[PDB]
Amino acid sequence: MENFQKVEKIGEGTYGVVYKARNKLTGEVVALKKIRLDTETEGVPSTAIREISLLKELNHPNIVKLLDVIHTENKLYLVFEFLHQDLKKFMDASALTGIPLPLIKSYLFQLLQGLAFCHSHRVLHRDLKPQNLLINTEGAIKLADFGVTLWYRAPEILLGCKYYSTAVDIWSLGCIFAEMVTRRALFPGDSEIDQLFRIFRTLGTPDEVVWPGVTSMPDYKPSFPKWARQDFSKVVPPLDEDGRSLLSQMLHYDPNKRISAKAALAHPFFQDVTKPVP
Ligand SMILES: OCC#Cc1c[nH]c2c(Cl)ccc(Cl)c12
Ligand SMILES: OCC#Cc1c[nH]c2c(Cl)ccc(Cl)c12
Repeated sequence: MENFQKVEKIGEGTYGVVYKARNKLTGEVVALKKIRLDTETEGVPSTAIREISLLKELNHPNIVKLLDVIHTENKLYLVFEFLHQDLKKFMDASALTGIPLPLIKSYLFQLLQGLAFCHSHRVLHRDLKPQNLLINTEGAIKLADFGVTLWYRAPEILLGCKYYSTAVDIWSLGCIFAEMVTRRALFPGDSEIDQLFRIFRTLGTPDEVVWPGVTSMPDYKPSFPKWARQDFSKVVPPLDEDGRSLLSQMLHYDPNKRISAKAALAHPFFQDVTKPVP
């Protein structure tokens, strides 16, 4: 578009490419997401418009602002507020020493605030990963790029549940929390079955006892191997008992037992929370 000048590519996803760009009218630097629209959604755009309006109405300090939506030339441009660094690049830059624990806890706390807000406005992220968590110099972190890495995918999605809940975001955020702490991805699966089996090898193969209804799920197989659960003390050292307890609740198999963002905000782990400068 004539009012935007591309500075550089900053992201790529399934639906489009993301550029740092300058808005010639406001002088502001923005993230520009370009989506090529199929003729099917152009013919029946009502659901797409409803979902994008829900994203646009989100106003929260821990959510990347959707500034403008431009429909032109069989394309949709989403104009977002711009931030300079993502958590994946920050984790990488911090890999010799670790992100300090007060900063891990501040980031976790703020993302839970963002998710509690999304979730109470019937918005799910669906694809949380370090690369779509954006950070600034003031110690803020923000959810971006609302819904190929499988590492953060909730087990109910991998088991073919079509009608999944807000609990999928809590699972992804739990995986990210473990990763900040240990400096290793929790479940680095390279296929859906390897993803599933990595979760099973750590948390135990789920059954009807721990996850009522699991054996009736679309992609559940009786022939899944049966692994015993490991202790969290070997999974996320040196996280303290408050952190381990919180993580265990974020990684409950049953989506209905998994902690909500709002209840996680109240966990004793956040008793000493502060907002450090990275
Ligand atoms: O938010 C204003 C708007 C709009 C749209 C017009 N056509 C669309 C298609 Cl095909 C997809 C998604 C959107 Cl938001 C629009
Ligand atoms: O689609 C993948 C992506 C991305 C983004 C990278 N940087 C961003 C900023 Cl600064 C704002 C908004 C988005 Cl979606 C991205």
